[PDB]
Amino acid sequence: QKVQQSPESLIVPEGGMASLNCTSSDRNVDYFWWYRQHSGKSPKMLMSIFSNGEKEEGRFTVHLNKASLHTSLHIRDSQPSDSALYLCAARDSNYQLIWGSGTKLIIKPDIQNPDPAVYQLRDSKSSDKSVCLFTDFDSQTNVSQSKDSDVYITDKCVLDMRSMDFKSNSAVAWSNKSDFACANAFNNSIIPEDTFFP
Amino acid sequence: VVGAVGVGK
Amino acid sequence: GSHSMRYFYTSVSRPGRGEPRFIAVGYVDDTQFVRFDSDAASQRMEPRAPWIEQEGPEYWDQETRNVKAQSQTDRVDLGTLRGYYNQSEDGSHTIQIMYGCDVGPDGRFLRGYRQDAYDGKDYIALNEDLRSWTAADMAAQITKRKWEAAHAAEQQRAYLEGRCVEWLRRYLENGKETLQRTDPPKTHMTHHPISDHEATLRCWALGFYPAEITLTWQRDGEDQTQDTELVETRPAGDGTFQKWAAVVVPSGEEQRYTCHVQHEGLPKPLTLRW
Amino acid sequence: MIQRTPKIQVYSRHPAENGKSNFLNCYVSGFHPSDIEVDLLKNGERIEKVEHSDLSFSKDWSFYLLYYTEFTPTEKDEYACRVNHVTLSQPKIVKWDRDM
Amino acid sequence: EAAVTQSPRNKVAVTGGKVTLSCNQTNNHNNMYWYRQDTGHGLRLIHYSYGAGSTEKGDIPDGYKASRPSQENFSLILELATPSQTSVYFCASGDFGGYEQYFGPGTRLTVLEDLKNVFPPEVAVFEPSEAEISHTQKATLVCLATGFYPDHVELSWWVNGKEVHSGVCTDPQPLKEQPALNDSRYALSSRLRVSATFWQNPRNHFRCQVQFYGLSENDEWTQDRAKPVTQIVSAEAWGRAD
Repeated sequence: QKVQQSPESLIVPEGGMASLNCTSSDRNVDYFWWYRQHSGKSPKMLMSIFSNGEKEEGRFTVHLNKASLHTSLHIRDSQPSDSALYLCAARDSNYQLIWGSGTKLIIKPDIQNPDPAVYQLRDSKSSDKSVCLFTDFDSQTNVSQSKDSDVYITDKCVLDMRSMDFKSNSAVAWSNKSDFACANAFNNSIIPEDTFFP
Repeated sequence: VVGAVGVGK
Repeated sequence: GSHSMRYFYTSVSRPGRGEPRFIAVGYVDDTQFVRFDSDAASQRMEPRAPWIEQEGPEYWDQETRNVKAQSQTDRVDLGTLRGYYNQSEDGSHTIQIMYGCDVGPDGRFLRGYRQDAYDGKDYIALNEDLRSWTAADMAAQITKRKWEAAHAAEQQRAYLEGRCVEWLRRYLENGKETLQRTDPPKTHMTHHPISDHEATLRCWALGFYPAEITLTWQRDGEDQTQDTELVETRPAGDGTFQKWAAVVVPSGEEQRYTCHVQHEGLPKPLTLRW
Repeated sequence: MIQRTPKIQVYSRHPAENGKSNFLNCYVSGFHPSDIEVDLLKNGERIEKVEHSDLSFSKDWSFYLLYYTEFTPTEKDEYACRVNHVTLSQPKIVKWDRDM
Repeated sequence: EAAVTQSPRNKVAVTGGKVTLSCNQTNNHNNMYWYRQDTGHGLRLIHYSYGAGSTEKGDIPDGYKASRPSQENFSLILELATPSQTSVYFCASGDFGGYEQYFGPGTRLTVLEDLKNVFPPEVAVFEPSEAEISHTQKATLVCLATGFYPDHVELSWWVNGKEVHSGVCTDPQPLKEQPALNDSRYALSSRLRVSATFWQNPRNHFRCQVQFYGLSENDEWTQDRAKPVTQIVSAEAWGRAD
């Protein structure tokens, strides 16, 4: 791998700055690129640079030092719409592109009014069993993986009611055994204290 | 070296 | 001294006789060093100078791939331009491209060029700023607006300001003994009687390099540019150039006319008299 | 399509001395379009092995080419260059004038 | 105006089968490339073309074939499929450096050794808890798709016949039901939150749709189950005042 990107993972708070770096080992490189790939989408060019210096366009700033073959992307005023894989590219001695492994940006949201709780949900007809929903918790709470092999706990993930401008985190647990309750669920993680229970 | 940018004309 | 590198491209359409013929040549200063022909047999970038043969097979593979890429580009441009001008689908037309960079004595970027042509007339041209384009006709503005939206000026400047000057300096050092040398002209004069009343004095310059040379007659100090036969500077086939200059003289006034040879290989300008 | 009539100069690489090997050059310059047929004539007959330079063009987009072959000049033999082009109604012959 | 398309977009194959992936650009670009994205390597060039009729090899060209019949079409032919060719394949177009390489949507190819592990998902919708409505005055719906293999499914929410995108979020990665086993069947979940007043209206219809990409018509089925073809499995739930 001629193009080396660092870091590998980056968890940046909302509103902060994220600095990503990339360095080539091929000295015969005259052009550098930065591509953004949202999850399950196609790569799309963000920035380009071929001259020593800096280049600002919006919140994004790209830097280049052809002596060290170093390119740096600086995303300021981070918004949850920047959480994506960021790929570095470099023009070969030919005119093809050398691609890097990529860097994963994770922009933790800013839950303004947390109100964590756990709820029981029933099947619409009777096709299955019941589930537990952990929602309305802040970004600090980290959902630990399900321990009990009979129950599966989903990963944390964020909602957005755009009409009401309300963001909420969520996680789900379900088991096929009858001796399953929400009070005895999610224990493998670090739930808060105001967590409401029916 | 050759470096003519071809872009469609 | 200021040195130069320039590539020349020629693409002639052969409607019904095959695919467009692509001829490409590269010239460092006045010395050709690379060549490619689409109607050839090697189908490869081939050396034409001794100081470029020292490059590895990787160089001769990347240059072959990249120069072949322009052949495909000009193939489609040939029909694109035909439609722009509404020309016949069975007629032959030529696209010519000149691009290159200029270094100074230091080796730093002095300026760069990029000029395209159609049927021996200017089509589009990168300005000196390497940031804007100049169109000649209204059909070249179609190309300009496309090229302005593709940021072609940036991409072309990235080569002229970067890879171009980098490899020009490399080529200069690979052939110091052949490119940074000057061969002064070998000058002599000849005399051919037109009649028993007149004669032709010719001033010769043989085997000189580079091409830049200035030959001028004088009559007691007065220039004879109006009464003089000047020929185009011509190659000898061995890398050196030739140029001769004639003036018609009276029978007994051959020693009033002087020829002056100016060339950068001569430390002092020569003065030839019969 | 501004078409340009070729300019023809016929000469030798080195000064002509009989019995000594030299090269015969026919330099066709300032012509357009690129398609051109040029032959080297020895006593009015075509010369078989004739090499030619690579196609290039000058600042005004007009092409230039140099055709050459190895030969030994004599006092008797006459050499000339035959150039045929779209701008020429009939082929143009330029005799090799030694000292020209 | 960049338009690079790809077909097929999701495909399951068997070891030894032929998979021909096709790409179409309409941007008058002479250069077209076929990439492949796997974790830890980024994008890796398989084959590429400098113009119509030409086909050149890249950095990982073994096991793959390519064809450029025209300037607009570029194909990647997997003559003898191997399980190591399971990846996301991207096609790109550009113009010899070239401000940007324009990428296509990408094809999810999963090469299996046997089709007998392919199973469509089972989908069920879970109505919001009355406790959540009382406490927060918002209603959340959970949709579970379980027991599907391979992993390329597509979950969407359909409210009153219209697909919705607000208050909707799906797990980024399916989780394994039996992570110890190879060819384990996966599970996926999604959330949909709306106002408590919206849920109490019985005239509103909530449907969770899961698009499963599996066997095609030309694929040959020999088991005694239903042929797990590319199909749609849905589960519905109606609003209730209770």
